[PDB]
Amino acid sequence: MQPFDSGHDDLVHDVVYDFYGRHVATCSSDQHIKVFKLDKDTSNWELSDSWRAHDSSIVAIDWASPEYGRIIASASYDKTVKLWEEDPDQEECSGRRWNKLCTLNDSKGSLYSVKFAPAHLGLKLACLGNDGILRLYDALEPSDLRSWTLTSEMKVLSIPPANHLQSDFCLSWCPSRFSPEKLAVSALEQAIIYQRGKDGKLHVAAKLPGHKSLIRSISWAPSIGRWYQLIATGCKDGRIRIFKITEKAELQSNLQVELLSEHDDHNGEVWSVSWNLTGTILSSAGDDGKVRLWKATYSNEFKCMSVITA
Amino acid sequence: MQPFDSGHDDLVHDVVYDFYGRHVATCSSDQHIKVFKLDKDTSNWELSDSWRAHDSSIVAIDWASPEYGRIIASASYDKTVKLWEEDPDQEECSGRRWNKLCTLNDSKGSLYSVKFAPAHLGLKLACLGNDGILRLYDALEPSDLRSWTLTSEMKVLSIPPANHLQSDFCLSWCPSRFSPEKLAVSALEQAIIYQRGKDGKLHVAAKLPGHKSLIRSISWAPSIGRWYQLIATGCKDGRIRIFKITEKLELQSNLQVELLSEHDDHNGEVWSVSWNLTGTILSSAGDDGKVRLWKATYSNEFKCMSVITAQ
Amino acid sequence: LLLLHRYELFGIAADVLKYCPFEDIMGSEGDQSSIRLFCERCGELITNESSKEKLRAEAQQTGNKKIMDKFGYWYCDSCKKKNTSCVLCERPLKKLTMVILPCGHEGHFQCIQEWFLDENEQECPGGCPGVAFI
Amino acid sequence: DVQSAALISIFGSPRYFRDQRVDEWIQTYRDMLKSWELFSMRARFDVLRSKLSRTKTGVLTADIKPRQIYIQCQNCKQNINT
Ligand SMILES: [Zn+2]
Ligand SMILES: [Zn+2]
Ligand SMILES: [Zn+2]
Ligand SMILES: [Zn+2]
Repeated sequence: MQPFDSGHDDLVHDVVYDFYGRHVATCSSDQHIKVFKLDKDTSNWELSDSWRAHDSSIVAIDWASPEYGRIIASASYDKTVKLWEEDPDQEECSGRRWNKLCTLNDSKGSLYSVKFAPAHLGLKLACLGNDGILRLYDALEPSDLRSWTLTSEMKVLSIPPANHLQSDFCLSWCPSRFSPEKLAVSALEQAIIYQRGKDGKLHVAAKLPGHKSLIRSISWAPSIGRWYQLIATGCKDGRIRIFKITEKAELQSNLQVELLSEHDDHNGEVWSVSWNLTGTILSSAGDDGKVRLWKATYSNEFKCMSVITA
Repeated sequence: MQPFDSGHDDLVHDVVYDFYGRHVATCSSDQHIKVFKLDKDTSNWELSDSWRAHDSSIVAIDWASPEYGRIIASASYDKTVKLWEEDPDQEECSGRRWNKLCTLNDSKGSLYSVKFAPAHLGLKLACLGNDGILRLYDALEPSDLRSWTLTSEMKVLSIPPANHLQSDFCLSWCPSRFSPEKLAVSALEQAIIYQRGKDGKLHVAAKLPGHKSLIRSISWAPSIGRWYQLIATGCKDGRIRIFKITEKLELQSNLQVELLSEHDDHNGEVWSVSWNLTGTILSSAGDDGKVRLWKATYSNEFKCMSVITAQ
Repeated sequence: LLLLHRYELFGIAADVLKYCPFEDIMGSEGDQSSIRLFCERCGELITNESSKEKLRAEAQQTGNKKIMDKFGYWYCDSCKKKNTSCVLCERPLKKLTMVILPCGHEGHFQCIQEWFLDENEQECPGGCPGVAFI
Repeated sequence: DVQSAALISIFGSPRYFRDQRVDEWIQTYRDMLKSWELFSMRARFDVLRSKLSRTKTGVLTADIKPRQIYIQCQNCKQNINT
């Protein structure tokens, strides 16, 4: 383990890799976005740019597909999503290396999660805040990447939560070019899979059962070529639920969800859950201070292999 | 650069460079065209290919512009002009490296001179031989190089001669890009300048006086910024005549021919004359095997600078 | 200019010809290095009149002329094509290309030079049977 | 092991039949090769897929990359690649 200081003056909220795995973007509550590049020679993380982004705390950022250029989304609590494009004709560590493209002033609530759709669906976005409204923003005009149009507006929650009650939201797209467009949307205690229908509008497709408490993280496993998809969920309970999905009104394919496993090893709240490139190693963080690594056995049962204390 | 020996078995009649000054092509009397390229290493000439072209002695050659490809036109005594194009597919010095495009078999007498027009006229070919008529061939479509149409046919002589063997017809184009088209004809002993009029047909522009014997060569001077243009003519007597041509804007411009010099340092017959690219340094051939360089002095006349003789 | 072209000095000839106050020195057709493309998905000609008009209006309003740098021929305004991708790295390509001739595929200078010189591979890096070697 | 699955499948899957699973494995391996920045190996995989898709007659069956250049002619003002 080699710890490197990101340099923020407050709590680092979200860290995301790029597609090539050599750039990391860190957002924080100090109203800053920092992009770190992995040097090939020194093999140490070094800062590329650090610029003020929002007027409130940034909680979710995402890299775009590398075939659409280098675009970083940024969803903060000031009801804005800002899209940032790199112009390489600027000096590093200056604040002008990443140029602003567009502000999405349509969300009436503090945004929690932002996600890009896979590259075969176009340059799409997915926003979710405490207003309970799922918004999809496309990029229709190819001449300028500043005219982003809202296309799908689906309501996840009937009424927004009060300010004193906590809430958490998370999103996960479907990394499958050979399956129709799917979207895993995590409400307060609900997990909904949304599928693109024949009419061009999203519809409710399946619901993941369980989840007696707040869902803290959702993650769709990469389809390496298997016939069943995997969704990993980390709840406010100690459960790392892994859902096995088999795909076969106005929907191109009906899909069935069966719970594959349920692990209580963390003894707390599973804050984050993630997947590998091939869907073989899961990583789960919890209140025990330990990050557990899960791999499937021969009998399709996930068993912990390493525990990393901190 | 050092002198080199060709494989020709007879007399070389016309040697003409390409545009870029690295490809040279020699046409000879033993029915062979040998093309040599200047190698970058050691600055020596190397052979590219050697193919027989015609059934008689080839007396004229002229490269085309490199924008239209590596085109070589040869004129011989067989009343035909053939165009040849290089092929990088075939191996060097194999003999199949060059290919015919079109045979200009539209002549009754043996053709003497073939010359390529300036590039702002398109791909245009000038032919003049024993028939006493100047033939202009145009590429109306420069996309295909095997199509050639005769467009202008002007009778430069009043009558066909009797002693057809004792004749020499020479051509030279005018490299002025923005002047109207000017072509030089030396038919038997009279030198005629031809300008293109508003009717689209060639007309006699001006006549060079003098020329008491057969004009064996003619060369126009590239006028880089001068208000006057120069013509170098070479006669059978050995006299090199440099004419001064002033152009002032039925033709749309009149030409005033004024003789500027006449030199007889060649004790023989001036076969060829040439200009360098500045239009200043003039070189002349002769029957004595000597090469004389002529440069303009402080006055308006020209004087010899060196006599390059071969031993 | 023809004397400069006779030697191997072409960049100097380009510098001379670019700022020449006489507008009809070499040729009268205007643009002879201009290349027009049809789209790879719809087949219409890439002229991009709508994008050029909108960017000209925007640059007229905002004053700065850097907005007109967004105009290009790497996108189609009729079929809404996003971008043209490199054949080796599949990244967006906007400013300079290196077209492989017999198959018609794009490429960065570094990508195409890497594949055709560093790797010593004689095939097109996009799955093409025609050997466009070297 | 989608890498070995794809590199075995390309030895005669589109040459003899057509199933969606082989195309899924091929696309997944190509995306992984892009993610590891192995563009040269992706290109070698593409040319191997093109070479191993030659039928008995000789007709290629691989879904090759489509053309990106359609030059318009200066004189006739039409497509040079129709
Ligand atoms: Zn199009
Ligand atoms: Zn590239
Ligand atoms: Zn290709
Ligand atoms: Zn055409």
